[PDB]
Amino acid sequence: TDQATPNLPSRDFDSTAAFYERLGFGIVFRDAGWMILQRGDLMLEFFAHPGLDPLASWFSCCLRLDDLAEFYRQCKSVGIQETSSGYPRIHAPELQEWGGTMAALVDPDGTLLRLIQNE
Amino acid sequence: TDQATPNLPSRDFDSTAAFYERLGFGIVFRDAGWMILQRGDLMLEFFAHPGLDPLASWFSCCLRLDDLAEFYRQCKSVGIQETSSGYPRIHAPELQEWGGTMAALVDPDGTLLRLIQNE
Repeated sequence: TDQATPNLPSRDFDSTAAFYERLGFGIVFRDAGWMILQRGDLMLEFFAHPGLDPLASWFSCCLRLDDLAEFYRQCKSVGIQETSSGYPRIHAPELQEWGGTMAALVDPDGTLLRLIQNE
Repeated sequence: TDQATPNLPSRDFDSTAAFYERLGFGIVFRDAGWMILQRGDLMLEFFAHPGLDPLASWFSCCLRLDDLAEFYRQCKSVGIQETSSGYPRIHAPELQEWGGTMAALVDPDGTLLRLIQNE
């Protein structure tokens, strides 16, 4: 079926790939400049962006899930730090100003993945 | 169901919205700092990025469609230029180096939308 997937930057496909495999994602494809991961219907696509600054990055995306808790349980179990400085880190699910519950995830490359709880 | 959606920038929600509406997309949600457009199962999300350079931007995403042809018929019929310079523009479907047929669409902020045929 029709569907739009994001394109996120990676300073090293190996690390990226390694980091997402621990969450349930795997490799659907991997070229020298393009890699695709996937966990269930969640599919993310990366591209090489060597000249990127993880601290000045504005890249992000949403992961609207049916069970944010479970998925957050995993991020913790895989050892992602629950700090408020540096990357990668996670912030527990908090009721957002817009009425939705959303947890934050910052991948190895400073990309922000807004974890939202599907309604 | 669990999905992944892109986070694209928007120098002006009005101009953006206008642009996408012509492609069958319609607003699902609109706030002051966040907009969500939808079309069937496709769903993009936008954010305010006034200090963005449409020429130096690296933002993009994939629209894996069941009928790339028709979707491209819309982009054409609504007047999008098929040039190779300037934005917004489009590039006819070309068999990609990875064995897939993909057409390229660039919106008013220089964001690349890879129109790929679903296998």
